[PDB]
Amino acid sequence: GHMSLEEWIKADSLEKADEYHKRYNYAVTNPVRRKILRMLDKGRSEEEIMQTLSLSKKQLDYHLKVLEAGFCIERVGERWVVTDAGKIV
Amino acid sequence: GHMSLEEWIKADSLEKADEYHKRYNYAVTNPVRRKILRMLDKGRSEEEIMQTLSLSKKQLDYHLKVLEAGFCIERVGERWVVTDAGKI
Repeated sequence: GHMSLEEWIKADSLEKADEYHKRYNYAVTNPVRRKILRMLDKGRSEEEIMQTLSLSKKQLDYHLKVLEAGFCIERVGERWVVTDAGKIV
Repeated sequence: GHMSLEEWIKADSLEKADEYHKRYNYAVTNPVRRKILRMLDKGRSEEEIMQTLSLSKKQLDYHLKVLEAGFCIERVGERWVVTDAGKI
């Protein structure tokens, strides 16, 4: 009966948490992405980030997408903001 | 960093748990559905269920949709199987 539902909820939570950890870990274990995070947190422009990291618009866009999927940044208007999850040391 | 991620993950888990509870609770709080579950659990056919409960296939299929959405039955090949959650 109702207590057994907790098995379904457990399985789902384990699956989701696995996915979330994978996405976060993928985002943060890349030194270029770590520098993007530090620069965004200092309010650096996308142009300066591209110049300093030698990234094309496409390459930066890719890294931003990964950071967003890994819960490290969120957009407010036209600016990417580093989240609590994205703030490392 | 990681502690903030964990706080979010916990909150997400509780949210999706509440969603699962909503779906299950809806499924089991209908006496026609409760009888459908008891009958499936005893190996009754959909045809027997339709006859015994005076349901059209359309009505039975809708109940089965609701039970599936609420984790009370799962499909195995051609058969709807009652899960431990659906054994009341």
